[PDB]
Amino acid sequence: NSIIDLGPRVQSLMEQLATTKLEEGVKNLDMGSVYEITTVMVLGNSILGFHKGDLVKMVRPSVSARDLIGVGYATASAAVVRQRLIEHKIEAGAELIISGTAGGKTVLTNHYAAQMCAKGLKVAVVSMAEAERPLYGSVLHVFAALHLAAVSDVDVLYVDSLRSVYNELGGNLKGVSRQVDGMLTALDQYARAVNMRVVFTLNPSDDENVDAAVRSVFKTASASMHTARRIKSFAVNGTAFTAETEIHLRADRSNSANRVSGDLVSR
Amino acid sequence: NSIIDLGPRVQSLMEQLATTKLEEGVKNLDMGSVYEITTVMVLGNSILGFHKGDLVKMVRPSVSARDLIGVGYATASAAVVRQRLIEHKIEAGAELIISGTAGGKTVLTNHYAAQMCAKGLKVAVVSMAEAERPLYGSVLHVFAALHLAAVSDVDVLYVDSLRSVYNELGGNLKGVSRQVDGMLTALDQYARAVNMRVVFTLNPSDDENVDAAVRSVFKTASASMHTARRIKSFAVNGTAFTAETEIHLRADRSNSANRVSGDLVSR
Amino acid sequence: NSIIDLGPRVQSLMEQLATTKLEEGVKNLDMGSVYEITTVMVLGNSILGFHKGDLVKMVRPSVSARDLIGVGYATASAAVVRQRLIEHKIEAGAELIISGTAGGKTVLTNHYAAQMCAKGLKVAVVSMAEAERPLYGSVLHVFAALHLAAVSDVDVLYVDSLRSVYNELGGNLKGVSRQVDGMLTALDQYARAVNMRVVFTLNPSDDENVDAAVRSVFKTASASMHTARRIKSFAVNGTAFTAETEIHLRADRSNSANRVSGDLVSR
Amino acid sequence: NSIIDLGPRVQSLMEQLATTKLEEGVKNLDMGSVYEITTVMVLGNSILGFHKGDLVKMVRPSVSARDLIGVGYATASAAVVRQRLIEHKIEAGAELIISGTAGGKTVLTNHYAAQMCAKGLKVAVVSMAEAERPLYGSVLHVFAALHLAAVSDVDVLYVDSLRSVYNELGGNLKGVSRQVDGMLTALDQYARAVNMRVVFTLNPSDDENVDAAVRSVFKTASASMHTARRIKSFAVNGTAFTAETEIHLRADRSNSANRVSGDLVSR
Amino acid sequence: NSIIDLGPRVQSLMEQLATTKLEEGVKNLDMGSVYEITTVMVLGNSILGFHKGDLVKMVRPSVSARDLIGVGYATASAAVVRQRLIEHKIEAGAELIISGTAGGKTVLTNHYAAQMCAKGLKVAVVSMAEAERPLYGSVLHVFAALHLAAVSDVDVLYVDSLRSVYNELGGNLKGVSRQVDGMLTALDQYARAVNMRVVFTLNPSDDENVDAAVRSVFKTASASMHTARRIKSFAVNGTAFTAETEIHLRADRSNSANRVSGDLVSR
Amino acid sequence: NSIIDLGPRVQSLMEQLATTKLEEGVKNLDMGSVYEITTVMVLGNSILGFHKGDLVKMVRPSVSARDLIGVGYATASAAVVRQRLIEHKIEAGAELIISGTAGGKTVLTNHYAAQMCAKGLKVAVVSMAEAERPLYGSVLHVFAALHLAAVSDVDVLYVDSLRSVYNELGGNLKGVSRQVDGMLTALDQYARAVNMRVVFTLNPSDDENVDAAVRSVFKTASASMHTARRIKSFAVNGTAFTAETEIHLRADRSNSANRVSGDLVSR
Repeated sequence: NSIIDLGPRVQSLMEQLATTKLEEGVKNLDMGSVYEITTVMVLGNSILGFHKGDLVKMVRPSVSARDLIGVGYATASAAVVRQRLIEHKIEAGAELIISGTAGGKTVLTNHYAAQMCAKGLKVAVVSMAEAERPLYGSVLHVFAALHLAAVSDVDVLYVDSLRSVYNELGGNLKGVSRQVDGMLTALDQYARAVNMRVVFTLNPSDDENVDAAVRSVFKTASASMHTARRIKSFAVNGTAFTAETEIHLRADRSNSANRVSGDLVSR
Repeated sequence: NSIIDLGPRVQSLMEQLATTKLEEGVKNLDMGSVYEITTVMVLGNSILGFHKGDLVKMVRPSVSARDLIGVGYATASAAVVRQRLIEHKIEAGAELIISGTAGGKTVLTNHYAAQMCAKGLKVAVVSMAEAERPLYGSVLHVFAALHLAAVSDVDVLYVDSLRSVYNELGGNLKGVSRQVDGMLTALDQYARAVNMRVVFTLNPSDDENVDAAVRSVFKTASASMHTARRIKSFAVNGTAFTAETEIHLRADRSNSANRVSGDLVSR
Repeated sequence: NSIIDLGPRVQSLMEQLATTKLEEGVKNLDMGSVYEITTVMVLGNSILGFHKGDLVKMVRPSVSARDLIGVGYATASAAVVRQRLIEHKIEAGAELIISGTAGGKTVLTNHYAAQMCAKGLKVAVVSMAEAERPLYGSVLHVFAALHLAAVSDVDVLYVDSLRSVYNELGGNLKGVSRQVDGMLTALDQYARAVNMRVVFTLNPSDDENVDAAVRSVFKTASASMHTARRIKSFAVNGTAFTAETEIHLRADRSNSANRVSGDLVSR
Repeated sequence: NSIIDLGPRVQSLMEQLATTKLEEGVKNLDMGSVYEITTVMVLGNSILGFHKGDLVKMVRPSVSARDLIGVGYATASAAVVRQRLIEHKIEAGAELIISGTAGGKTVLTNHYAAQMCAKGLKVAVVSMAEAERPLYGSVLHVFAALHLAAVSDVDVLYVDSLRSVYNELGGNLKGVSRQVDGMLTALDQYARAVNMRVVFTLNPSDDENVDAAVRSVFKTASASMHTARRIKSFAVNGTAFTAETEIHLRADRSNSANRVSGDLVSR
Repeated sequence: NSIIDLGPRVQSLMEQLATTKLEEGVKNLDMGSVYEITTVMVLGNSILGFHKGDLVKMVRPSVSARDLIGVGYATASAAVVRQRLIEHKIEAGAELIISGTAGGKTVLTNHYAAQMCAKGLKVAVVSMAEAERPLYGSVLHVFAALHLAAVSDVDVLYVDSLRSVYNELGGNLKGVSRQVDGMLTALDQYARAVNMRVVFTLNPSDDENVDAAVRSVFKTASASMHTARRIKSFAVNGTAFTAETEIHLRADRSNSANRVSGDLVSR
Repeated sequence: NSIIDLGPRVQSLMEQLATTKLEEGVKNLDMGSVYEITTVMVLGNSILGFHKGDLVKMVRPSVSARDLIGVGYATASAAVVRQRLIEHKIEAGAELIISGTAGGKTVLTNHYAAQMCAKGLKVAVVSMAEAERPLYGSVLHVFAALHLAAVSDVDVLYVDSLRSVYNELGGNLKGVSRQVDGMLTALDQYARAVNMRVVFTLNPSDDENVDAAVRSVFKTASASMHTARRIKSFAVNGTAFTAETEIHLRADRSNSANRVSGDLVSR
């Protein structure tokens, strides 16, 4: 068992999606057939639909897709079940790992990814909106990665990070918090509909007050997502790391301190 | 007797409304035939009309719909009368439940909805613009929910919340208060025309000064709507709640303090 | 003799004007044939003309209607004379009733309207841009109400209020005062051309400094219109009211204090 | 001999110019044939030309008229000479009468117009951008007045006022002073080309600091125009007036104080 | 020998360029055939090319002209050599004469132009963006004048002034300094390519802090152009003038004080 | 061996790219055939592709190129390997030379370019966004130069400077840092894909706080690029220079002080 990098698959799909006629649709793709899922997202005022593993079609409705849908959603077949999540007692939904001046969000993601892979889960990782990463990290890249993972034999998906999406929704401008709330709620709703555990990461480094943005996004994520994790402290001792974290679980409303340490895992 | 959740019906209608030709119209719908009501709303510069339970058509008039209509209205036959509202002495119109840092607007909504259901009224609830809720809560979702309840056998409708509409009208930007006034008035005028009691909720949590926004929206709602209720204090004691509230009744201009307590009712 | 509510007639005309082809014109209307009047108004860069009681047509001129006309005017045959205004010695032109934190502009309007009706004048009232009022109060609604009254047997018309028009012209933003001046002058010019007495009301409640906006609009109205009335104080004693007012008469340039009291008249 | 009011002639021309096909041209007009003059003006990015007394045509050039022309000019035959200006030793060019909080610009205009009429000159007056005046006072209204006076037997033209043009050019916003400079230079250049004396008036009453705007526009007009006159003080004693004025003559660069008094002349 | 005024030639070319089909081109012009030069400039997102003395054509490229070219340039055969500049040891390039509150930029320009004319050079002057000057002074007028002087037997060109271009590039707004830098570099690059000495003048009189704008434009011009001259002091004694100036020479990086006096030369 | 100036080749390509039909493509170019590389960039919402040495075609996809790609990339055959970089142990990737008030970025670039040329590498230099340089320095000019150097026999490329790109991405406005991050990452990713060493230079001289902009861009470049070099001090002693520099190496995370001195090398 090993961790799958979904990055190149998103990159090749984006090349195929660079058509002048997406309204006609792009057929004969091989996105995946393990699960029957339909991903419907809003791009501007238009709707972009990912139908199973074969079709991707854009529609321009008479009324804006913003008024119609808002952000996006998933519809799954009644047969869709990720058995390995049940066996290892991992609940479907989205999780957020947020950090500020302390950092260590990528180090923690790699730690949790390797931990799940060692446990027996089929783990996928997609790197975006960060240095040394080819994917820019737009809302399209997030929904394309979510869909590619959903229709595939992927139990846990790691999206590192939402930096570009946060910027796209005006997060670095201080109407803004509503759009971030909407995105976070849609991502948790998606991971539930698709029966997958999605872990998203964010470091609002482009913001004026980085730690104040962390505190507000953490409060938002605490209500909108299954799990919200804030890195308070982070330090590296050669090949090992240690991080002082604050975790919120929506289920029991609890806010507890958790110390997480381990070795540096490469990606 | 039980409370009806209109959310899934709004969601299915939005899927049907995702057409490239809304100018041609979407026929053979089954929105309801209890009351002959036509809902006319403005979407940008265009008009969206909900004709009885069968048709939904968009028109793009030569002059902007903003200059023509403004927000939206309802037209009905002289036979549109809700007998249960007369029997239980409940006046038609819109009501607002507003809260700030105290919260408890959803808990109060569920309390009043269960109270009306126990009284013998046909109660419908629609959830939107909040965490864990599928509906985004756009102006379209509010008018679609209003129309579905209007043409159906619904005496009282609860819309929780107007958070997205408030944001859409620039409420979180500080010309703004005029658009909020216009919406609130149109919502009361609608409920009177349709002869239904509609209860709207709002928590301006996306605003910079949340409690200052509550005080100004409460003053606006006091004139624009039949009743305006402000939650001053709210606390939960296990399975029970207690809320210190301020209520304004437009009929006698009175502003009185009201203590409301009960058990936590799920949705 | 009784007061005519022009509101429903404006509402039905707006429904007929919701066409995709206003350039072709909307014929066979029955707006009125007592006086041969043509109302020309500017809507954006386009011209909207109300020809007698039969036609309403939109033209999109090569040069903007803003440069061509500005706001709007009325053209009438030499036979347009309202005999009842001569008999009761009432001069044609527009008058403004402005109030701030004191309020009572609607109460004063109803008082003066009932006073004119009792005198023997054919009085019409149009309610817009206010709570419990179906008409939004756009510039179109103002010009439609003016035209409907002008072509009919109406001696005095009351427009309560100009709140939406004031907002539309950027009055609540602080180039703005020029557009308000232009509107006020056009309305006085219209009433004189049409030989009708028109009484407009305004409460800049959407403004940051409401009483400072009242003082500046009152100074503008003092030059732009026949009469300008400012409510300084207003109080209700059961079924009776009393208001301390400041009135400006353009004819003698005089600014005098006037106490006006009476009973509460419903609309 | 009497003063001509050009206002109604500008108003009727604007009605004729309200065509959907100004690119095709509006022929068979009777603007005037005393002098062969062509007026070229810029309206947005388009060019509007007034050819003698017969044609008015709009052209939409490939490059913006702002880059091509800027504001506007006049072309005339070598025979354009106003003999009465030579006989009474009056030089061609534009003159500005500016006032602030002191007022009296209209009273002074009427005083100078009556003085020129009594001298033996053919005087024309156009009232615009002010209370009790039908013309809005756009750049179109100014150029149409200039052209009607130029092609006709008019020695001196009084334009009261440039309030709307000043506002149109962003004068009440504080790039702005360049557009005001450009207009003032174009108006003096026009009057010289057409061999007519044109007197313009301005009161920047829509400006935040009215007297500071007067001081800067007066400094600009001192260089851009033949003469610039600033009203420092103004008072009315029954039927008589007295004004303390500051006049700048471009010819000798001199800035001198001038006391002007007389009787109130109606328009 | 005498100084040539290029103003009327630029004015007549602009009249010929007022076509609806500049994409087709304006042929059979007689701009000049002394030197084979092509002037390419950017107008918005479009390209305007002046080909030798015969053609002027506009192209609308698929990608913006801003990304493609930036400002504008000149292409010429190496046979473009102005022998009189070699004989009188004058280097090709652009020169800036900048003044603030002191003034005297026009007086200095006329002084230097008469000095060069007396030396034996073919001198041309173009007056724009100033009072009593028909040319508005847009970027088009600057490039048209440069091209008309470049293809003709002109050794030294004087462009008084760049006031409108400075305003057009947002110079009077405080991204702005980059556009001014780009223009100044393109103008020096042009003069070098065309092998002509061009002297530009500027007085940022439309700026809030005129002398602070002079200091920053002088620093920019010191790097961007061959020579930058700042008028520190200026006074007129009847028919004579004296100016205290600061000159920067790019060649030796030196910044020295220079006193320049002479008689007032008319234009 | 000598240094190649790619500037004129970029200039000629831009002239060929000034077509109205870039969607049809511009064929039969001779950009280079040493390496099979395709450069894909985003221009607004459109995609501009440089296919090997023959084609350049623009596509306007249904969804924005911003959501699809973001900035731009390079695709190459497995045979794309620059043997001289292996022989001289030089790693592929982008490097940044940043300076503020100290200057000397061009002097250092010329020093390093001559040093690499003397070593035996095929060195190319492209001058843009600076005084005395014909290329404006847009994102198009950067990618055109990148592609032209990529498909050719060029081991090391010097791009002096990114001043215009920094301005284009809103770098001089204080959402901005995300776009600068994205560009810097894309350029490093490009250089790695194309297997070339690219050295970029930047002096944020158009910024309000130049040295504060240097400190933040240096921190960004430290993560986004292979190497980041900051000029702390710089002085010229006749024909020799000396610069106190701070260098960051991404490989070992180290931040060390480096003194670099040499002779002034012309370009």
